[PDB]
Amino acid sequence: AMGQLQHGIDDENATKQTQKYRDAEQSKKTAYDQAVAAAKAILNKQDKAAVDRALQQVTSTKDALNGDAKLAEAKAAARQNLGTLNHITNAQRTALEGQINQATTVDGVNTVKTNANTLDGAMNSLQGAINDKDATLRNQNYLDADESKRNAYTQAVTAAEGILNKQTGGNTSKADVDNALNAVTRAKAALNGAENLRNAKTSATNTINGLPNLTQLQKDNLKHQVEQAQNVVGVNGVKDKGNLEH
Amino acid sequence: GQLQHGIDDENATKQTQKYRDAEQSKKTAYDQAVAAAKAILNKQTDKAAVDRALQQVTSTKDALNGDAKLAEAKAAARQNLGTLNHITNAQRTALEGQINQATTVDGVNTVKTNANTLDGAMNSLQGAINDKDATLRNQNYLDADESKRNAYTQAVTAAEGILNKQTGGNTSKADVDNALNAVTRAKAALNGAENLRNAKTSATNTINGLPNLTQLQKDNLKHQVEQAQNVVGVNGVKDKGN
Repeated sequence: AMGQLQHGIDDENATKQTQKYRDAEQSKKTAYDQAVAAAKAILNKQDKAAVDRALQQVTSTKDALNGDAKLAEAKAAARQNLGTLNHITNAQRTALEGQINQATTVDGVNTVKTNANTLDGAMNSLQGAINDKDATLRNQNYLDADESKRNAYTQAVTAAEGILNKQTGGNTSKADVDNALNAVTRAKAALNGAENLRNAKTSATNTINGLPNLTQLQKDNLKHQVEQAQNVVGVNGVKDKGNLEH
Repeated sequence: GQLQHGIDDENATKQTQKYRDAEQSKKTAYDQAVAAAKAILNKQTDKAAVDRALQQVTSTKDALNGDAKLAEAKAAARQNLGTLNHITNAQRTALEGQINQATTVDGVNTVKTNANTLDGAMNSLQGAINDKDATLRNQNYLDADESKRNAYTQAVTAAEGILNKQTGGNTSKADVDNALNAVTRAKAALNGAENLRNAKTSATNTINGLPNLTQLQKDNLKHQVEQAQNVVGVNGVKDKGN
């Protein structure tokens, strides 16, 4: 079998380039490597039985390489983990599931498992950023916010909801999810209804105080009405009432 | 003013390990707190909202737990290190030092990975000399060239010195492998078997030609030659030629 042994030696580099070897357990990779080295030495010496024992060991350690078995295990682990991500959309899930099935190395799988958790984490964040959507919309801070600001917020959440919908949401990327998240955060933190009301009450109060058609107590009444107003239009309604008073 | 400080201090915060190794949620919570802070600042012409925003940048920042993550990785690494049984006390001590010096979570995990692969190489090296006694008392070794026997004995002894948990030094993974390759190559190099066959053939030829015996008195000495079990044996029958 002299030739078979030479074959085992020739196939070393090739075998070492394979995933079966690459991801095999260290000890198995080493045993194979040591068998090849042993074979070379034995082949050099030329106890024909020595050549066969050498061949047997190269063939045995090689078959023992279990990188492929380790790949199946890794993929199994990834699929198990993927199913625990409650925030990614179906489209995102199938893409990940696909990348898991398409992965050729243990490192690739884990990398896919890593991106899946990151993406889910981001989706979770985007979901949290808009969990107070309805409440924010009914609040005076949103309602009396500059129209451009109110529109920016409604838009942000709209986009967010589209990305979030598990049934129709596409395979949005991590970068876009983050872009969507920032959109909601900054748009919401921009709502200035609270500030518009404070300024509204100030200008309305100062304007009333300076009106020529009002007695002082009439100004007090109106000023108090401004004080109790809960929103901008409420304030301006009082101011107008003051301008028509005679 | 206090809020802009917390904002202009975001990057000097993202460089730190406490941020980089913090949980994803903790990191984003911080980034978004800053994003909001800027916007909340832009809507000013509600100073409380400026405090609330301040409180959030500070709260989220202090929440960053990259430092705890590191301490966790270290504990894990040390725990795993204590489960290895083949690295030498010297290597173990060196590994512990590496765990202490590490400054990032990935740095710690790399030490754990190296520790395990080292322990593996060590175990493989041990397995390489398990058949030492058997080899030493075998004809393939005994009749092997002087230089080849030395190579195997040098490689084995060197390996045993590397393997002793109590006396072995802090041998690197690569050096463990070289030592391993030396034993394997040296043992496979033993040519006592070849020397014997070379001697039988050499003796047989000498036989076939020595002028003072008989096709009949030495067709059988050749037989004795072929039946010898070692080099001295072949040599033993040979002088039965002069």
